[PDB]
Amino acid sequence: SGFRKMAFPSGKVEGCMVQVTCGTTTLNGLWLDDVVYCPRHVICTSEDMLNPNYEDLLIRKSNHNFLVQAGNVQLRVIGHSMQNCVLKLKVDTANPKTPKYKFVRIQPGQTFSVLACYNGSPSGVYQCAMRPNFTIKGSFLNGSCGSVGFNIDYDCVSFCYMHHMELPTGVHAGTDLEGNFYGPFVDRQTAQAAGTDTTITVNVLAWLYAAVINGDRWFLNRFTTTLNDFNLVAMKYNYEPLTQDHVDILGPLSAQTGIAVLDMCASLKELLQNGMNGRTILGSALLEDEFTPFDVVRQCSGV
Amino acid sequence: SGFRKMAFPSGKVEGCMVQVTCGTTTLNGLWLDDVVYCPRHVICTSEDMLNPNYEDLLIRKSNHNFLVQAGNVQLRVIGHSMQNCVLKLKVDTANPKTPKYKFVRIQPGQTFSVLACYNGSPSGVYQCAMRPNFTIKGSFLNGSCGSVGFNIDYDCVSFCYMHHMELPTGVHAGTDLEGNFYGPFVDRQTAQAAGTDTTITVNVLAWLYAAVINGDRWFLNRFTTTLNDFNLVAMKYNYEPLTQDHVDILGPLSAQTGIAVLDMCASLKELLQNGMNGRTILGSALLEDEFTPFDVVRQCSGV
Ligand SMILES: *C(=O)[C@H](C[C@@H]1CCNC1=O)NC(=O)[C@H](CC1CCCCC1)NC(=O)c1cc2ccccc2[nH]1
Ligand SMILES: *C(=O)[C@H](C[C@@H]1CCNC1=O)NC(=O)[C@H](CC1CCCCC1)NC(=O)c1cc2ccccc2[nH]1
Repeated sequence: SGFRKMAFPSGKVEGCMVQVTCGTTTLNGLWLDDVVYCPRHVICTSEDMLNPNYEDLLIRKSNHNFLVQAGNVQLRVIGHSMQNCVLKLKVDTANPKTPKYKFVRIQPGQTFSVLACYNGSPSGVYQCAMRPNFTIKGSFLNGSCGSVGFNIDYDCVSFCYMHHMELPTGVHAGTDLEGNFYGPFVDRQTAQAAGTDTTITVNVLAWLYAAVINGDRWFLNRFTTTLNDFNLVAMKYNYEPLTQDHVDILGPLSAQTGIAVLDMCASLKELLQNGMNGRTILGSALLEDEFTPFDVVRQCSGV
Repeated sequence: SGFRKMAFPSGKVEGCMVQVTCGTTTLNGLWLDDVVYCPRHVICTSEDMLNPNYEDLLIRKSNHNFLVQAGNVQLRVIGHSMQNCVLKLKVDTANPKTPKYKFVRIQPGQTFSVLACYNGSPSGVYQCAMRPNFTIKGSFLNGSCGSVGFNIDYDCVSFCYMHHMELPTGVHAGTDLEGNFYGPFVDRQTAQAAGTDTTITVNVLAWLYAAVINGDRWFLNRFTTTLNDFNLVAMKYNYEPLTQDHVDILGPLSAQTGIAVLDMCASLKELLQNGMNGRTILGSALLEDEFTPFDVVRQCSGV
């Protein structure tokens, strides 16, 4: 038993990471096949950081300035190209450790593993979620850009996020591996705000089901509620409105435990209005919303 | 910025994991060089689980029953041997992906990464700490035994823990890679208790320093305290007594922030006696004790 924040094994991604340098700037890139992907903001210098014209910055630039290193090994950049907010540096040697992979766009509420890298080398791996405001709550320092988020299905590595910047509130923003940013954000040194910090209700409910699977059941009430009565209260606590589709996703968890979805909703209604009272749930004193229904089932039953 | 539970990259360990089967029982093993290490409890059958005599169980056993599989590949067991509570199955083919590694015994309070595996295949990676009661607070299901905990220093993988069992309170117990258990625990289906759940004060203090490095400073008081006054209060909250050696380990964190150790102690004294008040620190509503001083420095500054 037990339940913890669990990331996917980082081995398949570790061999795909490289250091990219374009003059003074140094960050990380993804070497899949003969291409190295990295944030286009590599080509920006102190002078042109507020409102950069990347087109113009590249019309001055050549694929001779960009330096890539796979370890103390160096690959040869042979042909660059900007795609949205990503750079695609064609290299001479194809990555021998390129895994079965696919690029996918995740939606708000979904979770992914992040491999934090600096200078091309891995620092660590952690579980993350795409917040409703399209930011992610991560741990990234300078030199972290280029680091990737991913999910692993069987043999396929599904790349979904590349780190680009930190917003003023300490949250982080980035793009998918095709160069399109998540949310309204953009790669310029403007002050872009995150918005309201909404809680993912379907995730909280799933983590409550994990609690019950793991023996924690003090929060369970004999009460029940309606979709609507719940949403009328949850909305003042900045909770994501629950829908009929979320109820269905919770279908399997409701039956494995015997606890109806609207029953948990009533139990959550009371934790929100009356609190936790210093009591703990799965070692947490707050309502965790970074577990998807599918994260619960995999950790509580199999690989 | 940010601060999250971060594990070490799992790549170096993933290639060392194998499935071990001895009749009906199936678990995981570690294939380092030409040896495969696994818990000796592999040789136990329903009948002999309460008080097993492993010596006698082996005098009946042969290295022809034990089946190891590296993926859908099968290695050949050529010579077994029991070492403490571990089995050492000599195999014909040496692991080509065997990394620079060393076996080390960690002490209470120190942290390590766990790679949860089932049937030889990785499920996920998470950060753990050796609790004061010599148990670890993990997520392990049936078929998880053999999974390893580790720390990575530069190029060396330091293996420190192999999973063996779950105590009645949901906590987990295991040995080091030489076969010696952590704590008083033993490999038999007896009810062994964990003891008091002590909080690692030096770790909590370190996580408070992380909070201040990351902008959270509401808990900071203008008060100060003495070692002793602190320990006289912390002892009723089942906190590990702080010592002069812990104060020195906190030396670097105290200076990077400007906040003296006994100042944090006073700030912690008030959080323990007066509470958190629903306020959050680094997204947590409880006092986290799974970060060592050295975990703070690495995540907040470099690889
Ligand atoms: C890349 O490695 C870093 C990662 C940051 C550093 C702190 N933690 C992180 O997540 N990214 C940056 O430093 C970007 C680089 C810019 C280059 C020009 C185009 C826009 C991105 N900068 C920011 O993340 C940035 C700029 C800025 C301005 C005002 C408030 C916040 C802010 N953040
Ligand atoms: C191995 O894969 C499992 C891992 C456990 C299953 C639940 N979560 C885990 O961490 N280990 C076991 O099932 C052990 C096997 C025994 C074989 C004979 C020698 C002792 C270990 N059993 C236990 O962990 C066990 C037995 C027991 C009896 C009473 C209370 C708790 C308890 N736990």
